[PDB]
Order: sequence, then structure tokens, then C-alpha cells
Amino acid sequence: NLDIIGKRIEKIKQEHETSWHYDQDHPYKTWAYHGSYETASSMVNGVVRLLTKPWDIIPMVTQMAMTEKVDTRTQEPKEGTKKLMKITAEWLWKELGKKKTPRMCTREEFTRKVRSNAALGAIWKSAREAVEDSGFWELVDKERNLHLEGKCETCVYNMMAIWYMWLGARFLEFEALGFLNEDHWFSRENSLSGVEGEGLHKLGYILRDVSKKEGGAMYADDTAGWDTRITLEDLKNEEMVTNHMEGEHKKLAEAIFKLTYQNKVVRVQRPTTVMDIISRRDQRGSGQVVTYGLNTFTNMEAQLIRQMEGEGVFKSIQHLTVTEEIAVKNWLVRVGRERLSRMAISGDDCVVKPLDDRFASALTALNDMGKVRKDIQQWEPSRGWNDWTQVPFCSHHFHELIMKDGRVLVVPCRNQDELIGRARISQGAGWSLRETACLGKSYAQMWSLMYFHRRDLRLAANAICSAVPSHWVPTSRTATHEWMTTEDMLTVWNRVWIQENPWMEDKTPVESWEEIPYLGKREDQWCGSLIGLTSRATWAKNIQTAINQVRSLIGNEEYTDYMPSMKRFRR
Ligand SMILES: CNS(=O)(=O)c1ccccc1Cl
Ligand SMILES: CNS(=O)(=O)c1ccccc1Cl
Ligand SMILES: [Cl-]
Ligand SMILES: [Zn+2]
Ligand SMILES: [Zn+2]
Repeated sequence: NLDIIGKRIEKIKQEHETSWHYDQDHPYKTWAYHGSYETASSMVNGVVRLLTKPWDIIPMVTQMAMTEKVDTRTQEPKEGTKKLMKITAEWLWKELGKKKTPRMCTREEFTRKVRSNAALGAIWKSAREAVEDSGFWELVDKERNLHLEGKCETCVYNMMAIWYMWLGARFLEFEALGFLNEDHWFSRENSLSGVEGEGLHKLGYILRDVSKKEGGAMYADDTAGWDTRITLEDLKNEEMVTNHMEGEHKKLAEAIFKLTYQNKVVRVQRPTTVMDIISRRDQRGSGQVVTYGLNTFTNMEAQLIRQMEGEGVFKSIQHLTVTEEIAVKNWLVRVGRERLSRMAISGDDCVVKPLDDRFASALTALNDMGKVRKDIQQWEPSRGWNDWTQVPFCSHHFHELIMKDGRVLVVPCRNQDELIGRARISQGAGWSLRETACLGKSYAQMWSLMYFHRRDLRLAANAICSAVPSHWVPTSRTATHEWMTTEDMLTVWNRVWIQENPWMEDKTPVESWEEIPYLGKREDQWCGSLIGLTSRATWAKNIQTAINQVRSLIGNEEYTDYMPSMKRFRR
């Protein structure tokens, strides 16, 4: 407690000694309060909006640009649950770490991430200026030697829920735990259940492969506030990755887990305006990319235990018998890898095809681990899916699409209002017309490679690419990102969907976009197309006028028409 978190608080208290007041009317119940001291909207992308006029009247799209679960506690699991988790976590770190060696990530790797503008969750006005200043690295090394001493001084979170930190503390986490993402621990090759690095164009093929396994329904239960339901027992099972480490790495990693995760300190603004300095032991508080890997790990653990419950491996969560323990251990060594293969897990998001539908009502371990299901009553059996093309995963569903030549594409899809509404939004200040145009181009190229099968998005993508100068490079201030490039989109399409695609045996290239199919006209409408509306027909007819409006605003530049690629603009 105060041994570990004190110095961090005491250092903050000193710097605001003239304004340090113990607020007696503090709203916290489950967070520990310590003291208080005196102390960013969505912006519309104009290029994308001018080329999507029909959507200017559609509520869902328009309203996307307009505009307390942290203060809950999580009961400690029973003895049987805690034993199931410890055994499963032990086994899972071994299976993951069999083909992978834990290592420290380097200043040089970290600096490359800041120079390439990667999201680290920092709070020198820029990351670039800090990694170039040798002073900072002296601050880092001071904390570093404090961590080797088993102590902490400057690793405090800043809730604004994304918890930001000073770049230093971010480096110390990346140095100790970055290997999990940097070395692809949660790849489908190393993990069997994971999809890390897969890409949207892979995920449908993966869920079709899971479908092929004999068993029951596909389950895709969402957890009600996953990050808030991470227990101290969860954090202790995650910490066992240090059992596979040695030297400066093992001790440094041990310090991230014990000083920053298993104990924390946070600064949250309250408008009554005072900064509160609060602490707690449990719940997920770490960088997004580490949080992704540890969420995947604990989700993989939880779903193997739910599978064990459905299969009758153990009878009660109250207490595991020594005989139950060896059976659990034997199930893992015998069938564990096959069971991990029956799942697709992306952080808190899962799809599970269990051995049979007993899984649907195997709820005692899942509820006792704190992973309570969203939108369903505590003890009501899960609703399963009887077709892989209906299963929700990573905010998508997936269609099976037949090319005129008989080859099979499995494509990603979601309601089209969501896609158009997101592409119309840009975050942050000081965007030039050129910067705004290059972000619109990034969305257009993504639609050409991921959503080419939606009539409205292939047309709007061709319009935006025709309105932005051909040689201007697509941008994104903040999954694979193959659409990010200046190469021909047809060349990239052929690479992604034909050349690289392990599910496509015939490698015969496509030589025209008209060889690339759409969903059925009725299916397109079901997934939110405006085909059949008068607004959409006038937009399609008159698209060159919209393109020319945006060209006139950007000015005299090198422009390439990409509308002739489509049959209806081809003479
Ligand atoms: C607007 N005409 S359409 O797109 O061909 C169509 C879509 C869905 C159901 C019936 C029809 Cl006719
Ligand atoms: C050529 N345009 S379109 O997207 O094929 C279409 C537009 C309006 C109604 C139905 C359809 Cl299919
Ligand atoms: Cl279904
Ligand atoms: Zn620290
Ligand atoms: Zn769809």
C-alpha cells in the first residue's frame, strides 16, 4: 500500500503544497482517495462530407459527429475458481512461450515508434523532442534504478477510459512487456485462438475455419465492462509471464506488474475544479497495446475454463479436489491446443465453437471470475449462432461472395451508416486542407480493399480518389493497414485477396475492377445501402460535379479520374 504508492503521492503533494486539501465531500467509494489540489470534440472531414451528400439527411451518420463504471468493485473468486485460473494460466504461458523467448525492447525500438507517430498514450510538447533530449533518458534511468530497487516515483496514470502517462513510464512498460506485441505472442500461429496481426481481410476466413470444426453453435458473448472486471487474481496470473524471464528483464517486468498494475495511483479532474489523487489494486490500468495482449491472454484463459465447465471436467467452483486438479491438468495437455483452435479472441472480444451446446448454460466459473455477460440475465443460457456469416466479431460480420470465375472471397462488412459516419470525422486541431484531403483518401482506399462489395462505398471511394491529387500520400495521425500506400489500388487488391491469400488456390490475377463482385442488391440494402433512393441516384448521376467542387477548393493540381473503372461511367 503506502510503502509502494506513497512516494508518487508525496512527490505530487510537495509540488502542490500551497493547494493540498483533503476534500470530505469526495465521490469515491471503491477507489482510495488521498488528496486534492487546484487545477476535444469530433471535427467534420469536409472532403468526405462534400462527396457523401445523400448522407447529410441520415440521422445515424449526422449524429455521430455531434456531442461511471470505474467506481465499482469485483468480489474475490471462490477457491475452486482461483485454482482453475492458476493451473490454466501456468499452462497457457508455457504453450505461448514454447516457440518465443521473452526479451527487453530497446530505446532504439521505442524512438522508431515516436518518430513514426505511434499511439503510446503519453502526456517537450512532443514525444519526438523528449527522445532527442538526453536529459529525459536520465529521468528514465533514475526511475529504472528505482524499479530495480523495487520502488516507484513518477509512474502515475492520468484519467481523461484512456489512462495516459509521462513518456518515461510508457518506455519502462514497453521495455519490460513490449515483446508481447513486438514478437507477436498473440499471433494465430503461436496462440491458436489469437488473431493479432491478422487483418480484417483474414478474420472472415478464420471464423469460416472455426465453423468447419464439429461441435455446437458459435457463441460470441460480450462482457459488460471487461477492463473494470479484471480482478487482482487476474493480474497475478498475468504476472506469471515473469517466470519465463531472467536477469534485468525478470526484475524490471516484476516491477511493472507490482508497482504500476497490482498497485496504482491516478489523477482525475473533478469540476466542483480540483485534481483527485486516487489509488486501487485491481481493474486494467496499462498502455493500450499491452492491455490488448493481457486482455487476449485472460480472455483465452476464461474461455478454456468455460469450455472445461461445459465438458464436465470439474463439478463445482467451490473447491477443486486433488483428483479434479490432475483431470484439469490432463485435459489441458491432452486437448488444450484443439480447444484453443475452436476460438477467435481479440482482447475482450471472442467467438467460441465448443464441443457441444452444454457450454451455453456453463455459467458458474464465468460469473465467479467476474466476466459477467452484457445484455442477458446472469443465469439465462447464452444465445448461439447457427451460421458463421451471422456471428459478430471485431464490430463486423462476414459474407461469402462468389466471383464470376467461381473463386470464393470471404469479406468484412458492417452497417454502412457506421462506415460513412466514421470517415466524416477527423480528430484534433490545425488540419490543413491537404491533411484533411489525405485522411479522406485513407478511408477511400480502405473502402476499396475491405468494402469494395458495397455499391455506395466503391463509388464514394472512386469519387474521393478522383477529387484528391493522385500523388498526395494518405495520412492518419492515429490490424494491418495495406490501404496506406500510393500504389495502384487494383495492384494492392490482387496482392491481398489473390497472391497472399492462403484460402485462394488459383492465383490468376484480376485485370479490371468490373471482375470484382458486389453483394446481392437486396443484401447490400439490408447492410444499409441507399441503392433505390432518388437522393442516391442523383448523387451517382452527377458525381463529376461533386468531384469538380472539391477539385476547385483544393486548386490546380494533378488529378486522375477513377470513375471510368466502374461499368456505368465507362461510355
Ligand atoms: C432499388 N432496386 S434494387 O436495388 O434492385 C432492389 C433492392 C432490394 C429489393 C428489391 C430491389 Cl428491386
Ligand atoms: C448502377 N447503380 S447500382 O448501384 O447498380 C443501383 C442503383 C439503383 C438501384 C439499384 C441498383 Cl443495383
Ligand atoms: Cl444464426
Ligand atoms: Zn515507476
Ligand atoms: Zn453485411
